[PDB]
Amino acid sequence: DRKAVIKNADMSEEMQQDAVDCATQALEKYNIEKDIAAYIKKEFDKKYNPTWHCIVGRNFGSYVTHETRHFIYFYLGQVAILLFKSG
Amino acid sequence: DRKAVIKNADMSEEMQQDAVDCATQALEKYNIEKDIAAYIKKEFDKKYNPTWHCIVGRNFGSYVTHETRHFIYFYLGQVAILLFKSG
Amino acid sequence: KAIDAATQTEE
Amino acid sequence: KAIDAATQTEE
Repeated sequence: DRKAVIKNADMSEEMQQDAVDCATQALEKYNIEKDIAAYIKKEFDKKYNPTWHCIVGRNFGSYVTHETRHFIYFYLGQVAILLFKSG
Repeated sequence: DRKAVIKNADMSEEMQQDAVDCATQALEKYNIEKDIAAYIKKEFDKKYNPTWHCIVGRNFGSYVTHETRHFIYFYLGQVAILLFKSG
Repeated sequence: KAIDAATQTEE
Repeated sequence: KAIDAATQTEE
């Protein structure tokens, strides 16, 4: 299956694991990046309260402002995933 | 120069124009997507108050939750730019 | 007031 | 408390 590589995290270990799990479910179900992102965002809103934002892609850079302990940036296979709550 | 194509906006005309202008300045100065994004985010924080988030790239999808009237998604040349304030 | 939005690049 | 973060894909 897909290899998870966490690049930058400000987030508990448990929540990082839930992020990888949610992204793995999303990739199993969906092929389009915005749909993958939507699944992850919506699940995190339910599991860890709103308001989350998710970007999924192979080529992008970002500059965001996040709530402390609510940020992860990771690869699952070849796709990069940014998931965070705003500050 | 670069062609601006606004794909989806929830934002005043004036602010949409400032977004395109800021992105044009950013692309003139920087080549790396995260630096482009940082310039735009920081300028919008100053011009239109915090808190903005910016993604710049050629391949990504997103699912975010934004404040009403504070969202734009547009291309400048071949790069896509998402700029918004969180809800 | 807050609105969900989705975006997807052409490439 | 809020923190700025930047990310950049490898590709």
